[PDB]
Amino acid sequence: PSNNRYDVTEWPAGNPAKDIGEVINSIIADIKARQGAADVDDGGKPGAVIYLPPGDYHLRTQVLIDISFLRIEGSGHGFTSSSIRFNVPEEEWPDLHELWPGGSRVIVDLPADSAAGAAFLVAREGSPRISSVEFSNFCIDGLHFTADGSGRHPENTYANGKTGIHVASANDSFRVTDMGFVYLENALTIHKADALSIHHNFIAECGSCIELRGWGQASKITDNLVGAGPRGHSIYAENHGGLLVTANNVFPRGASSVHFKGVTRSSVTNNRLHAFYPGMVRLEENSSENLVATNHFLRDHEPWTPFFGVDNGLDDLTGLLSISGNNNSVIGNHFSEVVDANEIRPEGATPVIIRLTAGTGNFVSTNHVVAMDVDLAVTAVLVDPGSARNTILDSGSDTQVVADRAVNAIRATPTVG
Amino acid sequence: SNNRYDVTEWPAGNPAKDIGEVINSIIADIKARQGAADVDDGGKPGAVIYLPPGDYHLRTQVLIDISFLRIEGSGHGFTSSSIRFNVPEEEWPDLHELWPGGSRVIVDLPAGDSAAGAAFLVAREGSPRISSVEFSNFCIDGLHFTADGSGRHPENTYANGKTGIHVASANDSFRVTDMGFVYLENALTIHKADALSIHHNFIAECGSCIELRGWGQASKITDNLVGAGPRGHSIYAENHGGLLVTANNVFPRGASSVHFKGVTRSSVTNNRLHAFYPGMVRLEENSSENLVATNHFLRDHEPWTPFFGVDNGLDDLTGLLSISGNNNSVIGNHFSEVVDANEIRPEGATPVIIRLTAGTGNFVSTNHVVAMDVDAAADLAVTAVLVDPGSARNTILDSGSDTQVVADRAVNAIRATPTVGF
Amino acid sequence: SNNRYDVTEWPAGNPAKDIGEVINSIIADIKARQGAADVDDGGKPGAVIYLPPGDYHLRTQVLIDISFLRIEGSGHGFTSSSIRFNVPEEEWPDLHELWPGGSRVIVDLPAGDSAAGAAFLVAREGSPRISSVEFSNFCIDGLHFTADGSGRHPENTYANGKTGIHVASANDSFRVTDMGFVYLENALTIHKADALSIHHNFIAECGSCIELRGWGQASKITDNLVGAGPRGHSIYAENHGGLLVTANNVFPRGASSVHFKGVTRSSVTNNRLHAFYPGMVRLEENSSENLVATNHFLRDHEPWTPFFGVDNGLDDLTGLLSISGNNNSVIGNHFSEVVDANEIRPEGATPVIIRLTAGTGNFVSTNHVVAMDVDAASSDSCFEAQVDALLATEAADLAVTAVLVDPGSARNTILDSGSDTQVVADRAVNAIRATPTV
Ligand SMILES: OC[C@H]1O[C@@](CO)(OC[C@@]2(O[C@H]3O[C@H](CO)[C@@H](O)[C@H](O)[C@H]3O)O[C@H](CO)[C@@H](O)[C@@H]2O)[C@@H](O)[C@@H]1O
Ligand SMILES: OC[C@H]1O[C@@](CO)(OC[C@@]2(O[C@H]3O[C@H](CO)[C@@H](O)[C@H](O)[C@H]3O)O[C@H](CO)[C@@H](O)[C@@H]2O)[C@@H](O)[C@@H]1O
Repeated sequence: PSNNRYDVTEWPAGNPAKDIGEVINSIIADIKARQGAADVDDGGKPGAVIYLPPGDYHLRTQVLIDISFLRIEGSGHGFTSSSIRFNVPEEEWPDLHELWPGGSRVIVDLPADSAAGAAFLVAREGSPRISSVEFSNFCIDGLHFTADGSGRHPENTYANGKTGIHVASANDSFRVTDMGFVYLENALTIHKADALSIHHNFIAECGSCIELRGWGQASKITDNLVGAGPRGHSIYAENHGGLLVTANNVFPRGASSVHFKGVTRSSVTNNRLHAFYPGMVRLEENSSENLVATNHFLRDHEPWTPFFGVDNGLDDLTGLLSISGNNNSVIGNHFSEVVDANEIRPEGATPVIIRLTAGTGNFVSTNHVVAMDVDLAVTAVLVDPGSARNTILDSGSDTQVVADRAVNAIRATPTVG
Repeated sequence: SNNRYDVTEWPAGNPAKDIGEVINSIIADIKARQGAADVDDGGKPGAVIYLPPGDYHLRTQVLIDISFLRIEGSGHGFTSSSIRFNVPEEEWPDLHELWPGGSRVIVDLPAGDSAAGAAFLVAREGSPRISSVEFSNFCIDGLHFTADGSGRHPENTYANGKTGIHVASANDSFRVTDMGFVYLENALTIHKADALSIHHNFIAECGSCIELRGWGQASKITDNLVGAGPRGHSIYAENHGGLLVTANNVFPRGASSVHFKGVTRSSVTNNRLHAFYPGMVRLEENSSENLVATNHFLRDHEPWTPFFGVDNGLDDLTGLLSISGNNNSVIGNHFSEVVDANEIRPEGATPVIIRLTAGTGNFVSTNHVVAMDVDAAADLAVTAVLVDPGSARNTILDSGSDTQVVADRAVNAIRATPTVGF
Repeated sequence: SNNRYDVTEWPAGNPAKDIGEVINSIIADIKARQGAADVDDGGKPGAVIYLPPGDYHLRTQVLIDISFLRIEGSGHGFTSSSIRFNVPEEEWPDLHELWPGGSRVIVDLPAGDSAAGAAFLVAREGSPRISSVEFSNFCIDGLHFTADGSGRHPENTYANGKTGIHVASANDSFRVTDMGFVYLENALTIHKADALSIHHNFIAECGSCIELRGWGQASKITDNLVGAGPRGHSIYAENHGGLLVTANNVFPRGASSVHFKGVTRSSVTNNRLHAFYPGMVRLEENSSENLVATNHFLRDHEPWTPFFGVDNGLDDLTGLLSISGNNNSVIGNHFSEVVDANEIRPEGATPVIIRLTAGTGNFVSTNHVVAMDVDAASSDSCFEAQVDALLATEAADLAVTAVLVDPGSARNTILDSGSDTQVVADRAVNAIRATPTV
């Protein structure tokens, strides 16, 4: 209509229960037909808002977003643990108060070019960059995980070829806020982001949660609750500059909590990070001039039977924080390492907390390491020979810092005696 | 029908007189329509209930026992009823307004059995955990405080037996966002919470503001404006693991700013904390392996006459930060201690900033203490860190001079902040 | 009636042509209906005014003088008008779009006091303080910048005398959330603010972005994306106590990222700050007992041709962080100083990172300074130039002064924030520990 406000349950001839994808695409075509002129009375393409009331909507056609200033909004993030439910014996399901996620719920009924499996694809090349698209307070549900030859129960594989939101083109000032994502192989994949905000979402039981790909700048990932799968990323970024990752509560069971490849001049600060495996925070492939500060790291063991034996393939020598790059700053972090001598790998090894594998000029200061066998000896800081000219202060006793003293500046944490 | 309701458009009841009845009636309708749990891969998606801006009396407790219910308004609606109730009554007619507003739920319940005085009770037993209930951008107002047997003027007691939102049952993925709470004995009490987010609320002039009880995991309390009363909690958690408390601006006048009982592996980081009393951040009953980092602490004196002599009963030896527990990390905090030296209790005591009362392996590093003597500004001698004999094997670095760090050097690792000069 | 209004469903006027008249008409309706302050424990609950997505010209200033008014939209609607106005004009017809969108308020007011040029003016005297006004998820667009005799092209001056939101009176519990501001000389100016939250906004290509004026207490500026102009402020506060500034991503090209005058007992913590000039964080005029912690600072050279020679007037001896006041705490920050040695001013100077110009008892600990001699050249293409320079870590070392303590400042403590040669300070009167070196 003329005021650019649409409701998927009030779309003529549309059935969002059967195919909300088709309904939303039809609405987008309606907006474009009405907003053809870019420069009439200092305006002309203001965009629109599409509302999803709470409900169960099947999406059978991918939505293509190629207009700036489109807002898609609902009235509920709608999360429930499909992982827990699919591991309750089927005979006990009738007594459960509910089974499925809810809220403003988009069920992704697409086949498994991973962009083709995305419920929402945002794509538009040329100039200017597509700008200020907003996704807010709805639920995207991939419904089931499926057999992938890995031997585990189908619903525990984290594999289905489905993506919640995939942004393929260079973008500016995008927002993803208050969402729920559940049971998607990839929740949110955003290429070439500038000044993006991913804020206050619930992104859990997805193979990978947040991936920022290609390159980007001046973006932020804040105040999210995030839990991924053992082959996937919780928070991943590549070739980003000026990224701020803060105030997230990241829980298991991603391969990692935060994974950077070629990320520079960024900050991973004040997050609560919980993993069941090593390699929680990975700065790789010349990830340089980053601040990693005041994070709470907990690494312990998977308590839940269905995922006992499942891990990310990495041993305890990896480090909880691993750095390959120059001139980083690792300051004021807390590391709690809770492992059984029996489950340490390789057998007889001493776990590593912070590992510098390559690069120069890294400043590691004022980090507290707490290790328990449920104390347990750990290496607080391991500087490999291929990393040098680092500065390591008050981040472990002399024994806990493994490093060439001739080419690294080391001040051991004073000991009790 | 499309699961969206407006409390002013529901044909049963009157939200001005009893919005409780209206919302309960709406919830009954949702349940009547959403009876089947597995139809076409769904069946119980929940609903949204909208409160337009307005004054709504609640006389019946709302019982929320369904997942995916959102209750939303269009205004947090805060104004200081504390200030207004202390303005002389003859001046009230000249004030532009008296009461809070926005999408306002007036809690007209009798006092509690704490949960019986709750405007919103979230309770459901069995399985699975009730999940993804959302409260957004409305106002809950307990209207008046009343006599508590002692003592001061009724409107300054912080007592009425009323709760804004009480969550009794184990819950997952709940959200409380953009709310206003005012004049409630308890604003928000959530038991047995997993992956909860309490985000960007205004929770003030309530006896206690945020209480996380029983136990919980992986939750967060972020970006809130919080002010409590002198016998209550600003932020309280018990038996939580993996709690993140960050970016809050906590102002007076709670008994404390953050109080943990048996909280482990959690983070109280990057908050601004202002109190009028000692005992601002309390880690108690084996609160262990927590990070307390880069907070700004200010302790000064109550300036406002109606509360001038009212306090939390704790003396200046208590500490602004008190820790009873193991293996915590206290890093990069600023402490401003602003007191009248003549009013320090006990008489002749040197005030304490960080106190370790019990536990081992606490790491305290790179904290700045600034202390001043001001009448209710000269530099004031303080004990930056006090380690009691019952706490040992701690590491204290660059958090005070040798005189400022009171601790047994034989069983703790102490590095005094370097002195000026050569 | 139910206190909910939609600007496109109002009987009088035309929000396309003058939304200000429409909104003022709505406010008069609210007041007419809400005249009594104490009827059944209520009576003035306020209202909500909704702006669907659309282009709305504002020709009459909106005056908000009631508590509990919410003005909300359905899109922050930002696009870079700066990029567009530096694309050759003959190419504009071929661009997918030109203007900002979302729920868009176009400020068509003449230049102001500056309050007269505000699209929204919040003002009320008497008691109590106006309270709990909310602005949410709409766009305020000042359309054009104009010539001001500064040499620059008119659209690059950052001058138009327009303000998005101006709050003139003492206020309590205000919120500004999810907004988009673009092409305004001043985005958001709030006087005398108590318990204010400015949260999750996009405030960019404005001369100044956030200014907290007069005085204030217990406020917070959190989770914003902010970019100002070379004569203006990104985040500014004066005579505030207990301000929390955190989780902001501040990018160029403000004169500064954070500027305090007489601000005390406040926290500037966990922000990402990127500037093209010195003087990124300024604590001035007895700014005391503040925590400046775990921020990521980047200072480098403007790479975009339209602004390549434009700057904030300050030289490299200024400092990235400058402090005039007592008893502050500077802990755990990262500083990247990424400049061309030939472009340092004055010629042959050693750049200063942290400068203590006056005051006593400042505690500076555990700060990492990384300094590189790089030549970022420039390019006509904005986002290309911007991303390439952020990712370019290929360089030789650059000598810097990590901490400079002027003679006017003393009794400070400087720990692990630089080697001895990097800390220029009187050792007799300050406590200095050099970062260990090899
Ligand atoms: O490990 C987190 C990972 O597992 C999922 C289910 O696949 O959540 C499980 C869950 O329970 C674990 O945590 C609680 C600790 O409170 C413990 O009692 C239980 O034994 C664990 O399995 O994890 C969260 C808390 O992190 C709980 O709410 C949930 O029941 C999945 O959602 C998540 O990605
Ligand atoms: O002290 C906080 C506590 O008191 C209440 C009223 O019960 O608010 C009072 C208030 O005023 C104090 O701070 C102002 C501004 O610095 C000062 O001028 C006044 O003398 C003080 O009493 O506190 C907030 C700021 O913390 C002000 O907005 C407010 O007027 C209550 O709301 C709060 O929980």
